[PDB]
Amino acid sequence: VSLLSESYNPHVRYGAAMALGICCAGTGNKEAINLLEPMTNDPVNYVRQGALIASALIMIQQTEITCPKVNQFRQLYSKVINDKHDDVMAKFGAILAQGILDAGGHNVTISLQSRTGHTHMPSVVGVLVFTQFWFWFPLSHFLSLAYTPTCVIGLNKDL
Amino acid sequence: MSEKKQPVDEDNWDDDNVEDDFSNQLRAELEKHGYKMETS
Amino acid sequence: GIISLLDEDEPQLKEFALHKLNAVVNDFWAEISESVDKIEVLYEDEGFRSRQFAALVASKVFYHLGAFEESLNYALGAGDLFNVNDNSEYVETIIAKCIDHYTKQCVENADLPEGEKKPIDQRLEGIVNKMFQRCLDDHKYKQAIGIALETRRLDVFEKTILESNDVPGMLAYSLKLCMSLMQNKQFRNKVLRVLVKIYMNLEKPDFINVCQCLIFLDDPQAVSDILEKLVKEDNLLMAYQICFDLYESASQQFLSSVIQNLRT
Amino acid sequence: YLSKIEELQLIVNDKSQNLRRLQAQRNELNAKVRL
Amino acid sequence: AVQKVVVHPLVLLSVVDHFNRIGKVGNQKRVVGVLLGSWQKKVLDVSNSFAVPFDEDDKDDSVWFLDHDYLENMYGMFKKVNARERIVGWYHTGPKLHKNDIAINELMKRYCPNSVLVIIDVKPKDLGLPTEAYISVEEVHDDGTPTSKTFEHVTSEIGAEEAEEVGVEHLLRDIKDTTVGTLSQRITNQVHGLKGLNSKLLDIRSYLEKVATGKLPINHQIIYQLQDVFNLLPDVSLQEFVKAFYLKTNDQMVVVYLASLIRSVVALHNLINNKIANRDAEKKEG
Amino acid sequence: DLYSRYKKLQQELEFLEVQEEYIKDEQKNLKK
Amino acid sequence: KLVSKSVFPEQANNNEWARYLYYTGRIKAIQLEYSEARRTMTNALRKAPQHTAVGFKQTVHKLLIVVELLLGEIPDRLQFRQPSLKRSLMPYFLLTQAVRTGNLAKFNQVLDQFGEKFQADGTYTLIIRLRHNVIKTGVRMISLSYSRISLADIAQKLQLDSPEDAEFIVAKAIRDGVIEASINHEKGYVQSKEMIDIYSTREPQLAFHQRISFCLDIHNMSVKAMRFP
Repeated sequence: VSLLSESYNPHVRYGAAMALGICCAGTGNKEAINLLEPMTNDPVNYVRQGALIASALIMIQQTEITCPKVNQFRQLYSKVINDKHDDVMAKFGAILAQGILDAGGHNVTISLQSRTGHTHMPSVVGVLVFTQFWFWFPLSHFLSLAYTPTCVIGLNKDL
Repeated sequence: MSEKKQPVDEDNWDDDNVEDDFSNQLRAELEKHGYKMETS
Repeated sequence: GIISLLDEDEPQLKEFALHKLNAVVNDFWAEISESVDKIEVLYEDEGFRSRQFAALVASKVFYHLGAFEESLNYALGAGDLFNVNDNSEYVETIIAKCIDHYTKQCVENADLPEGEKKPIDQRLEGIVNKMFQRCLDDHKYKQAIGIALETRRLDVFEKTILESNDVPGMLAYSLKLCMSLMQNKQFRNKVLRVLVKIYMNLEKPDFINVCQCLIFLDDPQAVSDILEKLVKEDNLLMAYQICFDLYESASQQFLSSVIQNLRT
Repeated sequence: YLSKIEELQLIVNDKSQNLRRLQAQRNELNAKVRL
Repeated sequence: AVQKVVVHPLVLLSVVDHFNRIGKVGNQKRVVGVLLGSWQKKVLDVSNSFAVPFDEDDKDDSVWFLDHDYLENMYGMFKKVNARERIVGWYHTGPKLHKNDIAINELMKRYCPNSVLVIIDVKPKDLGLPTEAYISVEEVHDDGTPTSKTFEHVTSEIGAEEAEEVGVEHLLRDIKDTTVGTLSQRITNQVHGLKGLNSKLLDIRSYLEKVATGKLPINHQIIYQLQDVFNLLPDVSLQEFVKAFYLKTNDQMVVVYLASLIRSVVALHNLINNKIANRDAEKKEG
Repeated sequence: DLYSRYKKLQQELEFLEVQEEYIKDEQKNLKK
Repeated sequence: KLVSKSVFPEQANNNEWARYLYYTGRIKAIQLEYSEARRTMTNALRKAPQHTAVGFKQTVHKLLIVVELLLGEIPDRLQFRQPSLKRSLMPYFLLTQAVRTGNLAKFNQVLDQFGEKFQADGTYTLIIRLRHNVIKTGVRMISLSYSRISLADIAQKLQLDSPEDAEFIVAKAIRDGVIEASINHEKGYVQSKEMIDIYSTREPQLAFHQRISFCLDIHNMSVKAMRFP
């Protein structure tokens, strides 16, 4: 998909950034961040929020000790919302990149392929219908079933 | 094997040898080998 | 000119030329290579009782000439002394290619439904059930499950899950790892249904196997049966894996089917 | 020792990483010539 | 004396949406219409036209409907937008003809020096040409009968006039200008070899069916006359073009000498700087 | 480790077969 | 190698392939071959790497052109001659001197004089066909010269003393295919021809298929040469 970053067009620059997102979500990849950093360095605004939203999808589930670019982007997205004269198609999903950045407050995560061995298909439904929410605003609202707790519960008796 | 003082250092061939075999010879010499006939 | 010393049509002078063959064949690899048709005459003649040796030095000079399918054909004609050797250059390579032909044969016939196969010729299977015994008696059944991978056939596979002493857990990660290299649904469900039963054939009942075949073989009737075991054996504390992986990782349609079949 | 042979012999065939390295380089080249 | 016209597919797209009219107004299958245009020369251009509400009885096929509410006042509109773009002829679909067509031509030959009938194509799958012209002809016979008027095959084409590709070549969205020598030649090989020799199979339909069931135009006046042109070179075993083989030495002379010397120059082209930039890229990498 | 030692390099063989096929197509577009 | 011809690597060492093709050049040379032998003498000769090892090309090239000594069409290697090789090519300079001279007492006099160095050569297939090479050089030269010579002209000039063995020379020259020389058959006395107005136009561009198909071979050697970095 790094070779797919060579695309001439903003739908495959942008959708390639989406491929970084939904492909490498819970991974601890720094090279994906290394790809997205020129993807927010691009005169197309919504591929810059391709880097905002997709980098929010790499910054799920993980902390600063996982990769040092977490807090860089935590302050950097508010930093680019400080620039008033950006596109609000660029900072369209910036607050959304904060919400994906703190989905749970890193308490929950994605389940595209559960630890059980089998996938978790309504999460897959949420992420795949989630995509083109310009075309339909409730596609943004559909990311309900895509989150599982990263917690520990010692149940012997149910109360 | 170049281990010595040295690392500072048929067309017309077989015919350059026969042509260097008759070096002062009479290969042609017309007015000589041709008109020794009627001189006597 | 060691083959022109064979105008006598009795095999007893071919024995003395063969006598020369076990000595100076490497110096005569030129010389033997024109003899090939007469070696063919040695293989076509059934009265030539050393035709096993004709296929031996046939596959030696074809091994040198780089014929390997014909080194396979006369590797088969070589007889029984073929497989028993432990040579590190010739015989382990031509049984590597012979058993390469066996495993591509078992892939080809594994793709060939209801027989009509190329038969096991009469000199196969020797180092299969010999070096396989070296690997059984190595007590490292990763090779022994290796052949079972290589055949796509649940005959040596069933014997290597009814196999001898080792952890049953060898199969267990392989439960995932056969899922790793799985190509078809054709024997995915077969291995997937026979390992959960070889664990039932094993004395200790496994719980991760039905945790896996509920989400890969999705049988709502076997989990009704071992759910009647969970009513029977009564321990809900060991029952967490199938009950709440059943709630966790099963499909909603399969949740409807499994609540249909499970209340019975 | 049986199939301990062919996988390093497939690592021989990782010249496609090198020939397709030149092709990937070339993709970047003419792709950014286009850009 | 008409070789070709210039065809704007604009009002052909009006034949497309009138082809959308006839699929939803009812029984009228064929799209028939009236062709506007201006005679400038043997070459002509068609810039506009109009498609007629027309009906045609299958019994007594010569029943026309060219309404003059639909003709005259619409010619006042079409005259009112432009004095230039007046009538030139008319059109209908189907490949062959219509028992009424000739009469439909003569309704508007009072309007034009040469009202042309250009039989059009709504569903192109053809082996030959697109829409093609038919001029006013009086060829009759060597007989001395009353004058024949059926309008004969007078060649035309689809000409392209002016810029107009701000729409069109933006709407290509697929096609490439091939630098010929890049398979376009074998496309022409399939179309002239295949699409020429199945027309040859139409010519064995001619010269077999006319032998079979063909009456008076079996050998009217052009069959033997163009069996001459067939007798350019039809000969038996191998046709023995003995002049053409050392004449072909004079031919392949040129192509192999140019390919020989010139492709050795191409050997300099590829080979030399291929090596230079090659080993610069190779050992200058270290 | 001959269980999956044999298999896994083929998974990383198919894909570069596909782009090995495909770079000619993209260069063919860059001619256009 | 006549049955197990699998002698073709990538030829990486680029001297191994050179002297190797020289060695099988000596092989096909000593079997029986002129043309293929001398052209891999030529190909291995032009693949001789440098002058960075003295003598190892010099003695091996003393052995290289021996089949060309057996052609009859050979020039004398004095620019190849190292002066350190000169004292060792003292038979050999004089050997090719005996080649181009048509003398017979010289032909057996050089062999007589340096049969020991010819044992150091150890390739006495030279002498079994070298007298044959004398008569083929004479018939090649004179048959190349004159259209209708008589066999008595060439014969009792080259000391043949009879017409019928000259007819055998013409017979085996036709059999070896040098000239289309017939005989005005009464008692000998060749009637014959040269061969010009033979052809010159299509026949070269027939060869240009191999020139330039050979060129496109080298073209794709440059494309695969471009595959390296």
